[PDB]
Amino acid sequence: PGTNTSNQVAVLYQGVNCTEVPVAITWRVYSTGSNVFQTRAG
Amino acid sequence: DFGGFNFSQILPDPSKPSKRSFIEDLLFNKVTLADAGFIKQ
Ligand SMILES: *[C@@H]1O[C@H](CO)[C@@H](O[C@@H]2O[C@H](CO)[C@@H](O[C@@H]3O[C@H](CO)[C@@H](O)[C@H](O)[C@@H]3O)[C@H](O)[C@H]2NC(C)=O)[C@H](O)[C@H]1NC(C)=O
Ligand SMILES: *[C@@H]1O[C@H](CO)[C@@H](O)[C@H](O)[C@H]1NC(C)=O
Ligand SMILES: *[C@@H]1O[C@H](CO)[C@@H](O)[C@H](O)[C@H]1NC(C)=O
Repeated sequence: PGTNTSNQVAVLYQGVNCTEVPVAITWRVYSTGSNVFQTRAG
Repeated sequence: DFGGFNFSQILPDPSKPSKRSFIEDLLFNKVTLADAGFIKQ
């Protein structure tokens, strides 16, 4: 959202399956999970 | 009761998983695409 609204962000890995990012584990702290959501876009 | 006019072939068909009409299904079948790009399924 707007930067002044909040510094919280979400990351989309386009065309990437939610198993490949855990498999790999560039910042990787987001790879921990607890919010992973597989979409048709990535 | 549209005064005797028929719109069944262009109105949605609830039966199918997709709510496309008969003619819309016809068009989608006729046109063939490539490189789906859907999680490479
Ligand atoms: C409005 O839409 C179309 C034409 O305007 C009609 O479609 C077909 O109409 C007849 C009777 O009206 C029926 O045909 C039968 O359909 C069954 C189911 O597919 C099929 O097994 C039979 O062999 C026969 O073909 C049916 O209602 C309908 N479907 C087909 C394939 O013809 C429709 O009936 C019209 N009805 C209304 C309320 O507007
Ligand atoms: C963000 O834009 C301006 C300046 O940052 C600020 O006045 C405004 O209140 C902020 N908008 C929202 C929805 O927080
Ligand atoms: C790839 O993503 C789809 C969901 O879009 C999933 O069904 C499938 O299991 C995944 N394939 C893997 C993890 O190998």
